[PDB]
Amino acid sequence: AVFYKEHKLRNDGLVITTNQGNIRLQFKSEAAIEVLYRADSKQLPSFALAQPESAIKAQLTETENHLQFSGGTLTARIQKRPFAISYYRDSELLLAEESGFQVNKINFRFYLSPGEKILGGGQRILGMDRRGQRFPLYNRAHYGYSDHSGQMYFGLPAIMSSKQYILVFDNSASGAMDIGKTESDILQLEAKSGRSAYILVAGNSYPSLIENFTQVTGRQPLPPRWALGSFASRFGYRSEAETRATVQKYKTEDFPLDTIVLDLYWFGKDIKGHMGNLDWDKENFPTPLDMMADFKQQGVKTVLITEPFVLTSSKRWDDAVKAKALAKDPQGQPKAFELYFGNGGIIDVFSKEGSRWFSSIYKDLSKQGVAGWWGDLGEPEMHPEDTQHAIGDADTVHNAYGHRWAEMLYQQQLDQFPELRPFIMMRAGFVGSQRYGMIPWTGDVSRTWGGLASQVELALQMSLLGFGYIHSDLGGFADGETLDKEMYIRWLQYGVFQPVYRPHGQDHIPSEPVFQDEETKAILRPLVKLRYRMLPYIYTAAYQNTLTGMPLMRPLFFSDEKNPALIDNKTSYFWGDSLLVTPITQAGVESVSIPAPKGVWFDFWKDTRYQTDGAPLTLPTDLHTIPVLVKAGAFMPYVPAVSTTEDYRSDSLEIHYYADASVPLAQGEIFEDDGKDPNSIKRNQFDLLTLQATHTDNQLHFQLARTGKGYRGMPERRATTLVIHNASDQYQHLDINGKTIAIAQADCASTPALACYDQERRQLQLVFTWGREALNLRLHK
Ligand SMILES: OC[C@H]1C[C@@H]2N[C@@H]2[C@@H](O)[C@@H]1O
Ligand SMILES: O=C([O-])C(=O)[O-]
Repeated sequence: AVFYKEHKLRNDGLVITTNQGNIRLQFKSEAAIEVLYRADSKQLPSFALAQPESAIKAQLTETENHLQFSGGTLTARIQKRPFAISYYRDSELLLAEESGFQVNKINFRFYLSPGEKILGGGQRILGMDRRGQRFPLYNRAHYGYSDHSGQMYFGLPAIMSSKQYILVFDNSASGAMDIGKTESDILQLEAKSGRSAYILVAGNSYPSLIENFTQVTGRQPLPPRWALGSFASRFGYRSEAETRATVQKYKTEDFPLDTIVLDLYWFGKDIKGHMGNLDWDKENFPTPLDMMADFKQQGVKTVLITEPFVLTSSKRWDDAVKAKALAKDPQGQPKAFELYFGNGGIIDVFSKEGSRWFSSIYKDLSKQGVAGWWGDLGEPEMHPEDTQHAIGDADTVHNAYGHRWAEMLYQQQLDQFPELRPFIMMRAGFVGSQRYGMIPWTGDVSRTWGGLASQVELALQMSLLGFGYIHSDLGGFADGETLDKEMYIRWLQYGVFQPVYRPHGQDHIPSEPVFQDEETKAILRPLVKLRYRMLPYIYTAAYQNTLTGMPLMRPLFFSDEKNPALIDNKTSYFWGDSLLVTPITQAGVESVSIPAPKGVWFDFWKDTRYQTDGAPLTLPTDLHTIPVLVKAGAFMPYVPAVSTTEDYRSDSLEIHYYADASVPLAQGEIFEDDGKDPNSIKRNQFDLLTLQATHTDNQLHFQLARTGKGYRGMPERRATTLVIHNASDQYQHLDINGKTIAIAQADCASTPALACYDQERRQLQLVFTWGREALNLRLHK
């Protein structure tokens, strides 16, 4: 039995007194509110909020039975007796407390509306709509998963509803979520301990909702462009020779390569007993400074794996103990416990001493030539209950360990290299870990079709709640005795159209594309080159992710917000605005049914035009591609393929525009900068190319422009080939900035024509110079 007693308005926050205690309500933006119960007491700080201290002017009004605390779009309605808070966008009911905060265990209970669909929980393989499911909030490995999981590496204490709110349980501790499983109409959140707070964020659309959420939880800083390149990875290169031979293999096989990744053999010859050395094993890596320098000469970066644990058998045990860097038992000694790798402790990233000790190690190695960082096992993979961290016990801090690990490493990399963008790849974090540049992958996936088939679900679930760069170990990671060639190819094809191109697997079967048979390479080589040719498209989606939270992969359901049933789809997704991709996730599939949104669509590979008023499209399949449709009105930008993003140039642009009269107005954007400067967006050191198409019955008009202050090495003038797909055969006239130019109707591929119509392909090609001044191209019948 809970009831209202008193309220004060302090700072700009609303403090309520019930018979149970104090509740602090602070709007963190016009559409987002932090609700802290037990506000009187001392508890862990927020982990989810980018600006935990902030609060903004809200309106407070009072009636007999209710309080009303309102920002821009979001209103908290506080019923007095019984005490229950509910949330409104306009006068639309988002979410109502049931019992709300219970208190002894932390417990929160809310009503679910009938028909409400609930995405969330981070990594699970349960179906996109998680309503009717119950699962723990306890990051934990799921080695060799395939087609089912209620508990994996990276849970999120958050949901997204079909009513277009996000709800965050801002709690770091061992806990659970029950999404109307136990009780049909109840969402319950629970933890053993930790902060008793939740955050509600509203939006008018899924994009707005995501913009609002990243506003208050954190925006991912634009990664270095090289993170969009080809990674060489396995578990693991055993030697400097083997690592050099793999970089060579990429060069001799003519596959693009930006980064080679070194797994745990860089610090010792065995899987067990060396973890915590954090230093080169010189018997097998005798000249690593030279190695890394030699790779940099070929435009190739080195990334090293690190882990939370220091083994008692490692060379750094005594020193970490001496420095007070490890977590302790309640008795005050270094806590040691038996991992797979052996007996060892865990570095306490929540302490001053642990942070400084660990940071200093990353500094030294980074100075030696390491460009980027991989942090494995941050669940933490093993985390005994009575381990003590500076700010709480293992069970209290568990779900925020990797988060703070990232924060630590990020801050360190920014301080060491303020003119570079950190690369931090990790397996486990918390809500908001994207603000530390976290790039997550979906752990030790099995080498099965089921492993592949689950990757879209996982990617979208993570993407929707802040992690644009979620990806998988391409080809699969765990077990297997012999390569499943077809599955491998399918996985590396999907790879091209997902955030991070990183094949990686246990080294009894080759993970890297350069080690595959002739047929496999002949299929993947042009697709990996394609990934580089598409860097303008991807890098611009990345820019929009830094700007607004918009994920690179978007779910089908974005296409129609009034059709909740689309939420179930996890087999087709949008890569950027323009490409609807359907990965093939079983052997020998001969055709697919694609649930294309109403409109006009083109086969990306074959240029076939399709119109649909709702009905799905059947496309055939081949082994050389996977089905990808382009939306009418798309501008697809390309540059020439390079071996490494270090050699990237946009001097030459090739842009393909998919025309259809069904789209009378279309826009595209290309975001160019130096690909490395972390301040480029803030300081406007960029070149933002825009393209606007206007398509009427008798005319097709393109307006081209550039904004921003540019950057060092930016081309003043780009040679631009614009290819118009599905172009009318009736255009008599082109003018470029008012100057008339004849359109040739033959030999388009075989003269240096400025404008040429290919009648057999229905493509009109325009070649021109795109300088800093605005440009209009007008086609007319
Ligand atoms: O470091 C060895 C191995 C085990 C952990 N699953 C991660 C994986 O990426 C890594 O390759
Ligand atoms: O306008 C068009 O595209 C046509 O008529 O071909």
